[PDB]
Amino acid sequence: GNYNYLYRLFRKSNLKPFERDISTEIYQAGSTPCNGVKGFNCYFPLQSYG
Amino acid sequence: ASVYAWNRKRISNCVADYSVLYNSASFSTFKCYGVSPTKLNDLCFTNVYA
Repeated sequence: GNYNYLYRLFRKSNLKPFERDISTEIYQAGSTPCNGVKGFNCYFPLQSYG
Repeated sequence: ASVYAWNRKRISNCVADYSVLYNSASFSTFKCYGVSPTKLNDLCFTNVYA
């Protein structure tokens, strides 16, 4: 895989017309304030197409 | 079951809570494909199978 190209999987709000947000902070899927938790209730937001 | 003869059950005629499942921290693995686990409590289908 060429990993250099990646997309945001999820966000608490979807984009407005040409809205831009480059923040890579851990995505929150539930009641957990994530503080570095990954894989359950919280996740790393970028996924490579590889 | 032994996985060559994996268990099958028709799920139908019932509401399926997925929130208890994505909340079930005892799952060493819990993953979804084509759809988000958070969306499932809005979705509808003819059948599901376990």
